[PDB]
Amino acid sequence: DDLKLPRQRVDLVAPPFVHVHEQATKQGPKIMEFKLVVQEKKMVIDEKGTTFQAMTFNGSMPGPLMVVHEGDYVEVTLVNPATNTMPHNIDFHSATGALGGGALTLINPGEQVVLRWKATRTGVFVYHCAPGGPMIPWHVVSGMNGAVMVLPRDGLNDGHGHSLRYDRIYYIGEQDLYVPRDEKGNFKSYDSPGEAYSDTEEVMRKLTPTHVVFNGKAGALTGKNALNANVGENVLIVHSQANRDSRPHLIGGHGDYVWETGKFSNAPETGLETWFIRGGSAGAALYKFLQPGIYAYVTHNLIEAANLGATAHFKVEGKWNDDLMTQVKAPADIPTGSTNE
Amino acid sequence: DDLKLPRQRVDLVAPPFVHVHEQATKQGPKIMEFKLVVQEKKMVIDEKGTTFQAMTFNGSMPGPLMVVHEGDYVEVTLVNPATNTMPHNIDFHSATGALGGGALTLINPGEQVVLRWKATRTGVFVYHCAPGGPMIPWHVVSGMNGAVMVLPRDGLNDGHGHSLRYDRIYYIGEQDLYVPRDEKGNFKSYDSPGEAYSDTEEVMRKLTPTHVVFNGKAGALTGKNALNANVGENVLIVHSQANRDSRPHLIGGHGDYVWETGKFSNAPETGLETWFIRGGSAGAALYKFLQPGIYAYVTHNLIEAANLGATAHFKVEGKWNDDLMTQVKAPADIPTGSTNE
Amino acid sequence: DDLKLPRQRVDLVAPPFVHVHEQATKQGPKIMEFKLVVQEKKMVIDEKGTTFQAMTFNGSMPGPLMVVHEGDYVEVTLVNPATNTMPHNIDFHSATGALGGGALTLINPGEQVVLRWKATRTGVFVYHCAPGGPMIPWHVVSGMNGAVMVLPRDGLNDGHGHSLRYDRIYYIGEQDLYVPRDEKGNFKSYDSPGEAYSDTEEVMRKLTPTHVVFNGKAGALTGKNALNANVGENVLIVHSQANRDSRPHLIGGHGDYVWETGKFSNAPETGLETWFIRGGSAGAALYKFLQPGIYAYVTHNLIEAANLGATAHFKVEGKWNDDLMTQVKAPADIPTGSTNE
Ligand SMILES: [Cu+2]
Ligand SMILES: [Cu+2]
Ligand SMILES: [Cu+2]
Ligand SMILES: [Cu+2]
Ligand SMILES: [Cu+2]
Ligand SMILES: [Cu+2]
Repeated sequence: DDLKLPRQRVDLVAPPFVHVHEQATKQGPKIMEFKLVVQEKKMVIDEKGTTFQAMTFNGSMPGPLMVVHEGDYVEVTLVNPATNTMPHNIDFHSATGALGGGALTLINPGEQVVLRWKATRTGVFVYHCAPGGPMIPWHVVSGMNGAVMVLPRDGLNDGHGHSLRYDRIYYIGEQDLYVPRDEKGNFKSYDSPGEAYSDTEEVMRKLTPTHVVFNGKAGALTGKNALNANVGENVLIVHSQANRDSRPHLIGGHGDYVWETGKFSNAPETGLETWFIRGGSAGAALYKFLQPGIYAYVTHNLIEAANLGATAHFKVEGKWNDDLMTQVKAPADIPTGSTNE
Repeated sequence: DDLKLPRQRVDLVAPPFVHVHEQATKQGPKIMEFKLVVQEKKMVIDEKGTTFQAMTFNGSMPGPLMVVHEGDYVEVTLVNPATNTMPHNIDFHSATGALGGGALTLINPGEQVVLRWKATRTGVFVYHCAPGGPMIPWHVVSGMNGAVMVLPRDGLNDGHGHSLRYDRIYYIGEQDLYVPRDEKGNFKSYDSPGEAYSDTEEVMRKLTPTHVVFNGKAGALTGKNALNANVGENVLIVHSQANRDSRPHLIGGHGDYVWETGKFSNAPETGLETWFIRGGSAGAALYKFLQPGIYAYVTHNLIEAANLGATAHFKVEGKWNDDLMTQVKAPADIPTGSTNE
Repeated sequence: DDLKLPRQRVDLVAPPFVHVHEQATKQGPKIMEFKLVVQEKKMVIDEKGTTFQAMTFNGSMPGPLMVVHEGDYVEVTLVNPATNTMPHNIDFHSATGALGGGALTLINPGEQVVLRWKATRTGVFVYHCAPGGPMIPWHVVSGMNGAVMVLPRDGLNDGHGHSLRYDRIYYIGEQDLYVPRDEKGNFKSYDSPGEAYSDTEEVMRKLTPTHVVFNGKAGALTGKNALNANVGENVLIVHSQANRDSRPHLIGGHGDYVWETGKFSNAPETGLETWFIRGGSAGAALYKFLQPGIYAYVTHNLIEAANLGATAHFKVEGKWNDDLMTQVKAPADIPTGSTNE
């Protein structure tokens, strides 16, 4: 029975940015058309230049953020070009049936498939490859995961009948990576994903990542690729982790409104220091910036954040508020008449 | 001062099934009588036939689910037959006092004990053995844990004054196991739990399980022992983990109503993708099936799920709903006029 | 523009105790003055006498609990005596701007600094050292973390317009430690923190602690240093973990009211068995004791609790309530006419 709704093609953009969309809409349901192209390729994952045999949707880790509204249909063309070596598919945690779509989307290199799913559940959700068996974790931890956001048609709210609107949105995809090492402790390089598999599975089995990164590599969102904001902006930070828990924290800020389980039918929590993304989910936090400067956005296992790759920066422009915080006295020598025992 | 209430003897059944019970009841408080028999025995825990020196309540991992109502008294006869080698006891996280009952239930082989506890707290709760000291984790991770559900007398509700009723209930007990390996990496076999202890404690200390299983073994709830349901049924899935965190996910479904901390005085969250069972607790999720077919129920550390044992299946009978999801175009060769870069 | 409020100097006390404070207050905003003195020193961390090159605020692990009210200003003098070897600073997760204060408080040995932050966010919050880069996790897991509580001016409430008042408060700081071992498996000793660093970082990278302790060492809060309470007392248990998740559980009790994300603008959950402290946060639980005796307070990874150090005790005085729990029959030989198969 043909579905007779307007169609809208969406052009995806690379994370941490997000394709243009409306928060609140008075448009009715549409068939929102997306295309995802699998790309297997070697990628650089840390500041020392370590390479890795990655598998991606659309060439990025994470895959791009898709944004639709409650009641939309999402029609995804998944493409597996013949330059790839492996079968792939896609499972939407936002979707109902057929293992999230995985059981309807298995494609060999040289094939494509078209899946439609109704966006009946609001929130942010993981999508990921899941070919079957041990290939499920391996494809996911090789990079084949992203997220989709299903907004209410009226946009976000605080769970107490007040509208919330963001000025800016970023998508932070966190990736646990399992890179083999040689006898001397150095990371091993491989010429294909298949050649990396046996050694990689051994590291995966011990459940300790070698790298934990945002946007696919250590330092991806620091330096010149810091995330911009301004004092007074309400920023939505979507965070996903398809395989492993995370505990996001904005250093020098808070989560004003946080959906840590990521589902907008639930009221957000207020004023959090650190929140929790259960592996296999996306969550989201709003924050209104009150102070200029550098903020570091981390998982608050600080070992993961500083030593395994999992730090991003915000650079925030505006005027410093000395009422909220001030340096009363700059560093100075301890007074000779001081005690301090 | 004798407690003068009606007595009701309950016959426990092996997980993942649950003894017969009422959801809502107009019966008053009763003394609900249960018997648990400790059994130490070698068990098979994975598809390659690895054996393990297990310690169980009632012969199963997990121990059986007990179901009572708020205000009932629970009178448990714990039996430690003389064929066992170790002292045992029981701690109910549902109970108040004496380390959950552990300090009143320590029995040598050849002894039994009778504990009564008042069911003053609603929810699903872990029970486990806890003899003292290092024996506490060892007995628990050897299999000596289960759960108890304390229903409100009016049954479940959504926290907004609406009754929730399940058509079916399953109890998923998740077990982290620590099996020693020899120099060549093969799992070691032992002739008794005591002989396994020193090598097992060394694996336990590194906090990385070798196996993570549902119902006591990899593949326990797949194949012919898949969990049955039908389209339209509201299914309650109780999940426990006595020692280690888990992140349950129903692949192709959702948690319609989830008590991830497991306590029915709290409103459930709605529409979750993945939830979180903190080690040392039970949680519960309701889901109304909307689509037929195979569903995989996992912890969403997919390495744990696919490679360490932690996958169950549901087989759901009914009619496919092409409005919720459809394969618009089956796999086909990528059109020659396609781009895709 | 000078801040013209009354000043109040607070004398900090060593955990698990808490400096004197008011729950509800009709005092207006004050400038609450605290001093923290960094101390680098070797400390004993387990029952076998293992030593560790620790770095502390005020000589303790955790650092002391600070208590203020919403709207207060907190003026902290941080002192780094010249006997220390390292630069240090402080990041308050309660504060807004400048990386929580870290970017305004970096002091060399021989220096002090004065930071003021406005207590605009209610809850319990972590504070920790964070000098930069890999020094951030290393200073934190070396012991440089504590917590601050920002009470509402009206004190705590249940989120449903009812006042909650504690009779007693304890602060449980949980510390993950990473102690190197030699070839034979024995813990290594070092003459300075700098000398320990390279070997310690290698252990940190594998993300598995060697020790998980409350109040700085295994057994700190057992034996003669058990935590006292009485039947009928409402006890607030503040729990922090600056780097790694925890799952607190009071064995033989419950969490009557739990703020597991730790922020008093959110209603607490009721009747929990086990709660979850996300690494990089503090949470809090109220419990009214109903039974006398020993209670064990653990993280409910029981391996961590029994074998890595993470057990505390409460010793509770009062009268046993046989309605809540009773030993119906003491241990006895299994009756000869029993079955039990
Ligand atoms: Cu794939
Ligand atoms: Cu999934
Ligand atoms: Cu036992
Ligand atoms: Cu327990
Ligand atoms: Cu420091
Ligand atoms: Cu921090």
